[PDB]
Amino acid sequence: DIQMTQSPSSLSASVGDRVTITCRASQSISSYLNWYQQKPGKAPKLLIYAASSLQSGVPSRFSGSGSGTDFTLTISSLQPEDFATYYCQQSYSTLALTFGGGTKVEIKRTVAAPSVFIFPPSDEQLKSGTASVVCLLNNFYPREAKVQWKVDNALQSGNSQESVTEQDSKDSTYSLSSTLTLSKADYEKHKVYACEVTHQGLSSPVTKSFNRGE
Amino acid sequence: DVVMTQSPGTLSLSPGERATLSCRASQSVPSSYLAWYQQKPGQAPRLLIYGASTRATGIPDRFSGSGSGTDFTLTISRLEPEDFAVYYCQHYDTSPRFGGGTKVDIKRTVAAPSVFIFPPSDEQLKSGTASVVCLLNNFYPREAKVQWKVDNALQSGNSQESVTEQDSKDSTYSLSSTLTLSKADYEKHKVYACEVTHQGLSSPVTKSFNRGE
Amino acid sequence: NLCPFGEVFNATRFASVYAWNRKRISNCVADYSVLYNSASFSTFKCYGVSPTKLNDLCFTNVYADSFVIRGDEVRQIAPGQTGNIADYNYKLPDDFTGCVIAWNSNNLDSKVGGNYNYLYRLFRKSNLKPFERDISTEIYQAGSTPCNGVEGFNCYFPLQSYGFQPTNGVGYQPYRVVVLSFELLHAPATVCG
Amino acid sequence: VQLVESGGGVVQPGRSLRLSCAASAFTFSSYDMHWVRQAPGKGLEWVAVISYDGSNKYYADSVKGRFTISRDNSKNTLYLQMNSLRAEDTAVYYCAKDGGKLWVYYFDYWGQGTLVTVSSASTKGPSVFPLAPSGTAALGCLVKDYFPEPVTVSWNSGALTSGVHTFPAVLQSSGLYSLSSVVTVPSSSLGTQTYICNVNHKPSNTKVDKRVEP
Amino acid sequence: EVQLVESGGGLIQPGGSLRLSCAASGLTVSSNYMSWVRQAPGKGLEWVSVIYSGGSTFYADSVKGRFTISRDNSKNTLYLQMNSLGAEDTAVYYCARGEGSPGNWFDPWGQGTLVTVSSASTKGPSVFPLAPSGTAALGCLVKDYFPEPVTVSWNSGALTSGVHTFPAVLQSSGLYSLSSVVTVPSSSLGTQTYICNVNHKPSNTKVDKKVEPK
Ligand SMILES: *[C@@H]1O[C@H](CO)[C@@H](O)[C@H](O)[C@H]1NC(C)=O
Ligand SMILES: [Cl-]
Repeated sequence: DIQMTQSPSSLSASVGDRVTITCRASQSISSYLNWYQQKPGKAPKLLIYAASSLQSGVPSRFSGSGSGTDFTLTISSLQPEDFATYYCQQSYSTLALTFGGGTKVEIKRTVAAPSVFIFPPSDEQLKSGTASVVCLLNNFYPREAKVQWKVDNALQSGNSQESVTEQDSKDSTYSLSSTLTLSKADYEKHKVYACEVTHQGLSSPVTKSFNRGE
Repeated sequence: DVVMTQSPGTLSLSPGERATLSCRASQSVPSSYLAWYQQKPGQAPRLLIYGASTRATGIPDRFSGSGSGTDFTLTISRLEPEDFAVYYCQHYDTSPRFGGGTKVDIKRTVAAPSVFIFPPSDEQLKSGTASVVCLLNNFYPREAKVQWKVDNALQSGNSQESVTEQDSKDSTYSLSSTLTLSKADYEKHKVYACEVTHQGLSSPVTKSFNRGE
Repeated sequence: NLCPFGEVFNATRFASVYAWNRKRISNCVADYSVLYNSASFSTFKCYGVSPTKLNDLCFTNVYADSFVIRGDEVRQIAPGQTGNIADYNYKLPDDFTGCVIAWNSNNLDSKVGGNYNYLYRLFRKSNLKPFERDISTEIYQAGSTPCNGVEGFNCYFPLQSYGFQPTNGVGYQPYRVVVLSFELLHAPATVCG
Repeated sequence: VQLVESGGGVVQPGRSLRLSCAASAFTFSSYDMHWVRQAPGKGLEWVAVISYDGSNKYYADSVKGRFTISRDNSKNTLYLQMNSLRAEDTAVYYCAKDGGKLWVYYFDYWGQGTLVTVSSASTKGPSVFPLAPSGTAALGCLVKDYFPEPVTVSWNSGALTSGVHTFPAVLQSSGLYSLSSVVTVPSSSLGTQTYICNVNHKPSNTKVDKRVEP
Repeated sequence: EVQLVESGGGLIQPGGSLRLSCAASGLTVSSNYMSWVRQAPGKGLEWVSVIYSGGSTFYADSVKGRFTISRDNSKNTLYLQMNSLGAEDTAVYYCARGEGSPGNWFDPWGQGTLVTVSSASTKGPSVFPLAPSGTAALGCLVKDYFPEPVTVSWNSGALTSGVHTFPAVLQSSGLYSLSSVVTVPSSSLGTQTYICNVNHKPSNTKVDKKVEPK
């Protein structure tokens, strides 16, 4: 099968900037390379077909080029509505059409510090059997932030699952929620429940803890 | 893609007997894709049979391969001590595949070990270490107990053993036990002895030397 | 009149891959729809052209190559592949334009005692050019001493038998392959869909 | 050019499901039609293609001998019969009109897409728990143990808009989903202003209002 | 006079690279299928790579992207370039003409070379005599070397009957140690010279030790 490798997987650019996305093919696909734009929650839309041919109705700021194994999509002047994911899709092997992994184009704002908050599992949750400790990182940038769970100063990994909201339309900042799931029997045995956070807007890792019932 | 499985893991037969080694698969494999390889200890693999049943050049007649489909067999008639080795079946589907191998051990009559004890060299002693070596030579079966006594005091925790593979000619084993002391400890004691117990010995055998004598 | 694709697909006997057959198709109307919906195919992969678009296209000449290989080797009949078949028996170019079609032929090409009529080239000094055919049976020299057409050590017959047996696993079973090439020259086309 | 999908929903492993896609405003009986799916969070994967007349059908190896594509040109509708559904088939299925301006395949128009979730879990309703606060403050709600997607969360019946962050759901190891939703408010109006989160789960017909107080 | 003579083994640190050589006489490397087959200690045979006379190369999944097979026609020599080595790559590496397939079996084979992937250092051995007192026993103690292997012969190969060279044992210091012994008639102890020839290939340390009565 022909694998399409896109680079980078993500990029941050402001309006008016010139953006170029790379798409490589595991073998020569001649010129049968198509580009697509897909907005979160909407259908993909065709932008460039046959490496360089513009689709009817697609703005002139979009252009494609390349041949063989190296292809490029270019936005000469980025616009606010041009923030979506961009896939390349080879059509040389017509009965085995494959897509690249995609390149998400997002807003390049200034760096901002997260507001960390920790939450005990509720008394209504302990009555059911389970118990979840939630840690919140609020309004930061960039997305890259490390959340570490420490129970009695012991590193935890595999007991939680993170989640990130998309870039805010107002101030372009992200957020994070880490849900440390456990059972009621695994809860009252301890007292200190903390949450370590590493971010670009922190001169040193900030940590938030609570004592159960205090 | 076909996985082939050899059985048994180890085969123990007296010389002159007939050895049967199996290579089985879940799907049928054409016989022309089947090969067997012999690997003696320390040596490289040697092509024995190819095409399931065709003997390789210079291979003795007592090796023969047969079978088809899901059951390929290697037979070693008139088993010899030199036949001690691991045998692998082999085939190609999308890449060369080797079975896990079958080890052929050779039984023989009980043989008591000849025991020898060696003092450390003066050359090593000058370096600050003393190795005392006890040799158990040409015995069968492999089970043997070696005990170090220093001035009639049983030692534990300062010795290591090593055993050879079965000898390709007489099918016996040999074992070496190395007692390791510092020079200062070695000079504190006089009598160094290793005691050997083995099926071939009606009673334990002790070899000893007096340091300095 | 219609193009004779059935003389290729419905042939009773197929060529060995080393001596693959090629039918040159010209001056006829091609009905690709009925061709692709006839038998059931285990492999159908087209490169540089869509199967449904062929009815609209015209070509100077259309080539239909056919041969038999092992199931595990069908992946080698594709642009940009390497292996004993692609290197030494049948090679497609990196910019191939056409379709590769294959189906299991265990009922036709395997025998209870083994079918050894189908062969492939095992030894060759160098790789084939695209669409090259080599039917020589010259003794292959794998050492310094020449062979002089005599088999021996380092002197190998260049061809090897498949030996198809109907109970083999599908990787070892025979597959009939048809490769459709679409040659577009600056000459008046003779084959349209 | 319009393409409208329907027929998606919840299905158990090994069962069957049929999707439809009605075309409009173009010669439907002369173009090829495609099916393309996208797993949650993953990329695009071409599924199947059908000829203009419906005589030729071609499928991807991941669904061959398991899905079936068909079309009715008199009704201008495209179909996809999905039998023996495995958990990996959980994706959003799009129908795409083939472009037609090249010798090879490419997608110039897409349908909006419908969700297919393969899981032996049943349509279970959510359990909402509040998040009490302990230089502003924050409070939220926790939608845990529900199936399937999605769940709509608002604050004050749609009155509290700014400062709200609803996080994507995560499929925990219990097969059910867990979702977090928070909102930051000034620390002054905590005992005066009332905050109630509005959780709604249409697949299970569950509407829960929960008070959030420190 | 058909021979495959291997070289290039020894110690290499984790993540490092090494290049093995297979010098041929009796066959033309560039005219044959040439393979590498390896064997981890105490384990089975594993095919690693092949190079076709026509130039094509193939690799087992376990070494793909890390190993590179090649040949030098003017030197009639096969090569294996091994990169990013780890513990799983510690093995004896054999070369062979062929590829274990009909009309194309593994024959002949090279004598093999041992590759040891460790963080330790190369240390040459110290050789000490095991002096004798119907038949008598004498030997050589080869102590404190790394890595494996050492070989021992007696009287330059002229003495083979009754020779036992024990498998090396890993001392608690991290260095290896072994002994080679031989039994001889007691009468020849005074009228026959006995010399053990110790060869530690990783350091090219060759020691000859006369073993005399004391
Ligand atoms: C080839 O045979 C099939 C049935 O075996 C038949 O349907 C088809 O029409 C034949 N081909 C031609 C060109 O007639
Ligand atoms: Cl060694």
